Amino acid sequence: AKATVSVKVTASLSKAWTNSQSGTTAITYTCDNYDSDEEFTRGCMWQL
Amino acid sequence: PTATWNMVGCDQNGKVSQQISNTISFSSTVTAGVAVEVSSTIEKGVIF
Repeated sequence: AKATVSVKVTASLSKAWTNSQSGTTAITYTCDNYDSDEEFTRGCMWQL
Repeated sequence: PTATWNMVGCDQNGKVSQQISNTISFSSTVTAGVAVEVSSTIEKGVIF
């Protein structure tokens, strides 16, 4: 019968460099009037 | 008329506006680590 005991010591050092770029577009729509040309004070917004 | 235009949004009933954004970023990480492993094994082991 054989028997062993192991002791290991590790030490690490890394360095990461990240660079990134993004672009975003944002369109905003508001409900201001009905087709009749009166001011919008309630109702629904629709998308084609 | 020479130029050609792309449509970005239509609103039949009010305002349209846009915002265009660009981001550039640089990042870096430094990691330092240390590990201790203490293993052992029992193996028995005669005829066959």
